[PDB]
Amino acid sequence: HTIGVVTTGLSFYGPSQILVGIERAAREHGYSLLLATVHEDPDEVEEAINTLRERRVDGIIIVAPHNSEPPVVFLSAQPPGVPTVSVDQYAGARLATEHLLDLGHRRIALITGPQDWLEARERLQGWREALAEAGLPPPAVLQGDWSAASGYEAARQLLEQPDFTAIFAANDQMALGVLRALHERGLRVPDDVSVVGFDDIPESAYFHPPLTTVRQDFEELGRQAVEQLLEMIEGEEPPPPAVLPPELIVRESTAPPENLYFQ
Amino acid sequence: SHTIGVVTTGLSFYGPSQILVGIERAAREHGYSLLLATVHEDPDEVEEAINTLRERRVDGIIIVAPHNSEEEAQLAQEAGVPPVVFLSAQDQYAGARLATEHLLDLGHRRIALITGPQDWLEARERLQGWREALAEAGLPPPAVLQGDWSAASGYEAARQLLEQPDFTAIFAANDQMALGVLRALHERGLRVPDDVSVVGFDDIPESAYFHPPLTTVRQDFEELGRQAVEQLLEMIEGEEPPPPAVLPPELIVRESTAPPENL
Repeated sequence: HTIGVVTTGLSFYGPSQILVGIERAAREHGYSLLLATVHEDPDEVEEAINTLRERRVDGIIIVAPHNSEPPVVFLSAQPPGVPTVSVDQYAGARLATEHLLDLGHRRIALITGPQDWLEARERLQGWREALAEAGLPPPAVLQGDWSAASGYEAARQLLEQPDFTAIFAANDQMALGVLRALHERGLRVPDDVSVVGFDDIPESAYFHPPLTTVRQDFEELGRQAVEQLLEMIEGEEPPPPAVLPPELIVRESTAPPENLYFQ
Repeated sequence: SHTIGVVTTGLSFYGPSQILVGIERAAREHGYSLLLATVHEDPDEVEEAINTLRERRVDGIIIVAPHNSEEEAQLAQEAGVPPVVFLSAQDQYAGARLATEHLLDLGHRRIALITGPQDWLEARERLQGWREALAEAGLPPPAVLQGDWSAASGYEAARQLLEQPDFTAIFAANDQMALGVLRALHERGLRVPDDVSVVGFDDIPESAYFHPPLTTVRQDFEELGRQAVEQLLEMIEGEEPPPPAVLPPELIVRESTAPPENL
């Protein structure tokens, strides 16, 4: 029949790749997708679940962030009573900051998304604590809204006091903006400044230069959400809260801060 | 009931995503929910996408271009159960014509075209539009290759075109493909716009943060979606649609085009 999917705006490409993964596994089981989008209001998520239930939906998947206060499967970390399938956002942000630390970077600036995002502090903690174990004082942290515009605006703000050799952006779109700012001011990536992103949206392998980023397996995430929801539909206990490991994809946007041999 | 079905290209592609944003907003504001019928690789899926929306007793079907020009989309509109509204931007491709006139007025004579999948009638009609426009201007036929709207196919099509590097301008049917075009050229050591001019289509928010910033055709995708909902609702409830406020297509000139280096 139909699966209802609650998501943010389609301008966020990570979540958009989750919709592609949901659709592929749902189509494989004869299920259509019923789309409902929300915008920051926490009661919009609850109201969306109502409307989908009014429309005789067999199951609901919540891609949008919502701290939880037909069967339902959330795609973020919720209480253990709520069925979840999520990606370790803390681990992802550690692998990225530790990768930059391993290459010799010490001043790694962080550009996060909105801080109301439940796991945006889980990204901040992975970055801050990685610099903790390395015994380093925290560099600049700036705010974006998952858009390339804010990534560009955050990077030119960091460029006002250029005391950084790497930028970790909380998603690929913001990272694209970061690259734009650095290429405009004539700084080379990765020779002058390394950039690391989050999500592995298909476009990030074709940025200039190909972006090193933390891959959330959106396709597997959408697959596991449909599989858990389908078992609950056909009568089964909710499978345990599942957490997917993020992978760091190293491409061309990252290098040691200076040349290791010829300085 | 209280559900609108949409035959659409996949959410992986950001042109059709922007259109779906307007559809979902306008349908929710009128009490309807968006049910998805995604066409992936072949226009033969348009018939099956219509019957899948009919199987869920949807009140009305929106068929987004280029799927509306397919024969089984005309038949469903003639059947009228459930009512069917086409979404398209109606010479015939004024947006593309702006790209053509932009490249010609710069002096470009040898154009390379990276189109969408040629299986659709609109894609072949768009290709003929370029051919007729180039012939009327006294230009040789363009070099033509087929993408699949993804940045990968944009990158791969450009590399095959570069095996015959006689062109000075490339038009990419969407901005994602143009992103792969830029990377392929920068790998081959070609400068944009100095060696090769690149133009895209759809004004995706990331366009201004490509390297170089990408000249592109902006179409009012969101309003086109709202207008499709208000027209389908005239067929369902008899509700009078508001006055049409769709802005015409607009070429967004940036930094990706320049006169040909030849002369």
